[PDB]
Amino acid sequence: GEAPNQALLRILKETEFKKIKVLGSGAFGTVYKGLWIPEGEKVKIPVAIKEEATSPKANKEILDEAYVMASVDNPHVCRLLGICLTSTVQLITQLMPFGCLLDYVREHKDNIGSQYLLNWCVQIAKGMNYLEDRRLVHRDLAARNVLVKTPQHVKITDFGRAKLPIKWMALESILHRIYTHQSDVWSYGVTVWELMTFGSKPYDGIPASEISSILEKGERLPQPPICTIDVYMIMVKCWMIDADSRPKFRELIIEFSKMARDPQRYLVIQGDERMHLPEDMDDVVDADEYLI
Ligand SMILES: */C=C\C(=O)Nc1cccc(Nc2nc(Nc3ccc(N4CCN(C(C)=O)CC4)cc3OC)ncc2C(F)(F)F)c1
Repeated sequence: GEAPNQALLRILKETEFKKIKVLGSGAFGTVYKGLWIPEGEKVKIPVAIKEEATSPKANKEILDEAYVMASVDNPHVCRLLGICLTSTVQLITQLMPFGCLLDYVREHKDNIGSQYLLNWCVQIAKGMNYLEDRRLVHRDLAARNVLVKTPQHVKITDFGRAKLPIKWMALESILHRIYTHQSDVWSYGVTVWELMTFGSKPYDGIPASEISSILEKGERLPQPPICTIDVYMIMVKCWMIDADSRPKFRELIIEFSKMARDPQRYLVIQGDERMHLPEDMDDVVDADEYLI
């Protein structure tokens, strides 16, 4: 009983963009930094291009991600700019210059303040709440799949596995392949734990075959050193077995937004107050100001 998806899918000519560098590499496909110029529009857009050789099942994976990226518009979700129909189909999205958030809290852990951490949790809940409003389920929410546009502004990404990573899975998901927005709240909880530990690996050492039994006993990830019981309690609530008991993303916005209004009451970071995080570029425009 759903509404017609009238999102526009833009096909871009290979001539419209230049690849400047390789950002990330796999045999399946590689990600490039690059610039894109709409043909008649006199702008330059910093983009990231995802692309190697193609099994017939390979192209069906990238197109589902493009279908999902093209139907979302939210300040905290990565937006598709278009696709290019060269022999290996290219997905073209907005360049998130500071890279992936997991890598970012590791590289800068000694300059990351409680106000940023609480803002990222707010921005991520907003993204996920937008996804729940649009009746979507991520299935792979993790700090590795949140990208950093500025240090003030993160966006959720990786919709390849989206529908309508065992250490980020919900227990119901691990036992019975069940996936909900509430199962997404679980991985939200694990995602916040990664940030509060500056990128620590959850259940480090423990093999994934062991994860299902542990969680049944009642064990959970431990309270991060910087976390007041308020923040840690919210994580723990995301990890209830009864999924109706986990919080909704709209409540996580409210709660973490309440805490982002006085961040040092809720995260205790040594020296928290002192820390601060940052051709021709004349016709340059960020994707977020390029509207169609
Ligand atoms: C959590 C790991 C991860 O997702 N890493 C990653 C690596 C490559 C591409 C993407 N996807 C992506 N990336 C950007 N922006 C981006 C990522 C990484 C860098 N780095 C780190 C590594 N590096 C070298 C030389 O070793 C170069 C700098 C830089 C940038 O942007 C300048 N933007 C968008 C995506 C997207 F998700 F694919 F759209 C993720």
